[PDB]
Amino acid sequence: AALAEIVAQLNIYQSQVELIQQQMEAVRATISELEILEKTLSDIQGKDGSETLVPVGAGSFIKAELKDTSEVIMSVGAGVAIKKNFEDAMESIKSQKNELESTLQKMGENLRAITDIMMKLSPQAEELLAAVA
Amino acid sequence: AALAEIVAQLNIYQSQVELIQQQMEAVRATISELEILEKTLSDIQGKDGSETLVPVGAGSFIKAELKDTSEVIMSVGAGVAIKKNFEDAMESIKSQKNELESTLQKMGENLRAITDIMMKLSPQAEELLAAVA
Amino acid sequence: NVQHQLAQFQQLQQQAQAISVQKQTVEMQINETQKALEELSRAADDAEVYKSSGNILIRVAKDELTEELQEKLETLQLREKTIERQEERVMKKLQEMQVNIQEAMKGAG
Amino acid sequence: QNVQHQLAQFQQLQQQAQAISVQKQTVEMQINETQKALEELSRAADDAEVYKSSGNILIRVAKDELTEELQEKLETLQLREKTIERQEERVMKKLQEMQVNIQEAMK
Amino acid sequence: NVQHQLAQFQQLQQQAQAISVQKQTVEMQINETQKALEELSRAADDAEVYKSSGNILIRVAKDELTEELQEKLETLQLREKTIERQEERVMKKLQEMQVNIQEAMKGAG
Amino acid sequence: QNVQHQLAQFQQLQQQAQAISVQKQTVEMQINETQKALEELSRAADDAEVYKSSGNILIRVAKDELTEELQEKLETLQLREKTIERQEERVMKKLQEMQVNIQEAMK
Repeated sequence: AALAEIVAQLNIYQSQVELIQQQMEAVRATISELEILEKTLSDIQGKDGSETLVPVGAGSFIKAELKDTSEVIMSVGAGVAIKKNFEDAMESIKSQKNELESTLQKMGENLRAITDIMMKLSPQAEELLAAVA
Repeated sequence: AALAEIVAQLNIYQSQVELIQQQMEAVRATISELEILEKTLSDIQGKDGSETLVPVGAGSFIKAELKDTSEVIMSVGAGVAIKKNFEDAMESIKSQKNELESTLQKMGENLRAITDIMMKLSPQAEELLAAVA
Repeated sequence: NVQHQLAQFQQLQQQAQAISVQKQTVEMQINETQKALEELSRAADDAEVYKSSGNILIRVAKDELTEELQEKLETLQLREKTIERQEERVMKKLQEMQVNIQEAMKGAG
Repeated sequence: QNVQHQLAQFQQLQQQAQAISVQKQTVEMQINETQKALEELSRAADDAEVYKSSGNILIRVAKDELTEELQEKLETLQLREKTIERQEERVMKKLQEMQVNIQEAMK
Repeated sequence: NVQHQLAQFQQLQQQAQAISVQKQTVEMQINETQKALEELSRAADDAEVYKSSGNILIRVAKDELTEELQEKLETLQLREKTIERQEERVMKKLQEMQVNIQEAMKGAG
Repeated sequence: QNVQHQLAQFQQLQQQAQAISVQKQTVEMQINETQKALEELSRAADDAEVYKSSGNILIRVAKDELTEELQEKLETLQLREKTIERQEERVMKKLQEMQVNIQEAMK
């Protein structure tokens, strides 16, 4: 009788577990991009004048010469970008990664609780099912 | 009786219509990228020495100076790339777009036939249903 | 008609919901403007700053850029306050109209 | 043409009508972004440092050259918006015409 | 055992399927190599050509690059022929083993 | 710990075992690509024109500098592969241990 009540809510939880798993990926995705960004800025230090090839689409690349490699124009929100030196730039990137990591730590907990309570509701839905049949 | 035979095949067709609709998008996607590529190569002609900003991730850009803008290194398959001048490059791009367009023309037909035959099977599945009930 | 008042009461509940959304949106734009102004103030007075407008990016004097964001920030804050004030009126008009129904129902007598 | 195929065309037309409505929203968006860029440019000095977007890169260009390019782009987009609206009206007309040819075929 | 021959016959049917896949794969690599060699021959003798190997791109003499692809092309074609030859043997061994079952079934008598 | 939670850990471990198997395939792939690049480089002349990949751009670098970087990368990846295999064995051990603690709890 009260079986459907459980077999039903274990969904609003299974529909929330998968949502958080998704949001955690986006965050991991962002962290990845920031890591690649860190590698590129590191890789160009001391390379003023070095040639570079820029991918412009469908496997095609054009030539350019790196310029003022110790500087990088960074977006800070609301349509604004600021030119920053290498150390400052790497510092902002690490701060953002840390923040996102921290956000990932927190999302992990939320997912735990949910998975936990689901564990205590299943033993009940299984014994109610044994009753109806 | 023979209703399920129809209500069943209209799926292998509905499962093939959506597949082609998908493949047609990929093709449109490729065409789009080739169009953006054409714009960039056009936009840089005559700009040797002009500064450019290259997106390197998460809203960040670095500086470079365009070099030998009338040339572009293009991928031709099997791990090989060839440096080509502007006219040759634009010529290959148009050829590929044409080919993909042509491929799009063909995919369109295939989708038509399928949608057409589905139209002749439904009038039957509807009258068989009226019989069973 | 009592059913005409239920509808008006319900249309007003949706407005309250709409206004609630505008408020969340304005708050977000305020946070983003604040975040950008914070970055700009930590940069040196001669830092090179840029403004993106559509498909273009243009270098602009930092002092003009700061003033521009300050004005947007201040206009958004005033907007937020105007919204909350409209919010309260709606809630009052709501709790009100509810009463006018909670009794017009005991129709006559 | 039987009512079944008549109805199929009507829904096909509705499909067109929606795809056109999507192009309409996009061009409007593109027009507004272009006018904004033109506005910001008008304020800057002639020697301003500006870059235009071109796919995977931004290219530095003089303010006057960019102003002319954006003006042409704006004009092409406004003509595009005009074309889209005329097509939208054509489809709406065909929709109402097809619904009438369907109501009179049902009785 | 007749059921041991059915299994062997079935295991051989899967092999035929596997080999069929290897053949489609080799054909694809042949088309791609051919397409690249065609591009290289239309380019001038002093065209600058490059080879990608993993995450690196390196400029290489066009005549060495052409020879390298030619060798890969020729080795793949020989492979394709070897595959088709294995294919025929399998099909024959198949039509065969089928016969050995199509009669071992009428067991004794 | 009841068999229900015991089984939950076992499946959790299987999850780990599969994620580790995916890292293992990736590092192997990365090792092979690095060794290929090293091979091609060994053939080129010291003044060869070579570019290394760094996210959204390729950077031109001298052959000797790139050879040392790829050698270090290869060594870090091979150590990574060694670490992954040791972890894989640890999880396999824990899996068999958990299955035994489950079979003996069922009777």
